[PDB]
Amino acid sequence: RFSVAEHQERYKEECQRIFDLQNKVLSSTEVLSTDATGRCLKIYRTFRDEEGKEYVRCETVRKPAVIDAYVRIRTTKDEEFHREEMRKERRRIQEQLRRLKRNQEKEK
Amino acid sequence: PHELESQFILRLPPEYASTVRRAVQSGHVNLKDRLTIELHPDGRHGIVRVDRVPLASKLVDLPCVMESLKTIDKKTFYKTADICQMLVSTEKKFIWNHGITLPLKNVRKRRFRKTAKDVEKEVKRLLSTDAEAVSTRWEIIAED
Repeated sequence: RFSVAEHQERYKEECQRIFDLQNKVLSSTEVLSTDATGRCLKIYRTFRDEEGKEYVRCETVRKPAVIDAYVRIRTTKDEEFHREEMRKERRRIQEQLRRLKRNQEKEK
Repeated sequence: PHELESQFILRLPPEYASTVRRAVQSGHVNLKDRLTIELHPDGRHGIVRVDRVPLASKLVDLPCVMESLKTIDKKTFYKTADICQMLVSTEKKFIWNHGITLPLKNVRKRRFRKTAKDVEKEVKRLLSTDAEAVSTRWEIIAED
């Protein structure tokens, strides 16, 4: 039931074997011959055309890679509930400064 | 300022490679007139003209990373540039599977570990279309 020399020697020999296989393969000048849900994603889009129209586009994504990246943003944006917020902050600063100037007028 | 030099590898057909090699090792400026390189605005297509004879070229991506290493004493070597592209002369087509050395052949297919979960750009385009829209309806689907 070795817990000491057996493990150490086994690791050492596997190390020498891999080192020696890599050296040989790399220095070879031999020529080498040239050789979960199963569910797709479909999106419906509603837009307005020039003049007056309301066409709807149904687009199906069968690439599971595109799927993963697409959904992950929605799930994030669904939990994410901004230029508008920055404008609101500037309208808050504007109000605070006016209030401060009113305070200065009251003091003087 | 200093701009890092951009080195790539040029692969020629073997007879044209022998003429270009003889003209390079000769060392005259006669080679300058003989060998020209025209790169097309595709970015992955060209002509290499050896002795005014046009050859069709493709700039391909190499699977490994090479590095040019210069030396003055042949004991200490200084890295000068990274090479990752080759203008072979005679997208998926612009990717080279083999490496330059003989042991590295079919490296991308066999000696490269592949880990997987363009696509990101397509997802960004889809998000932009959803934004330009009004109502979006989504369902993970089944066979249909």
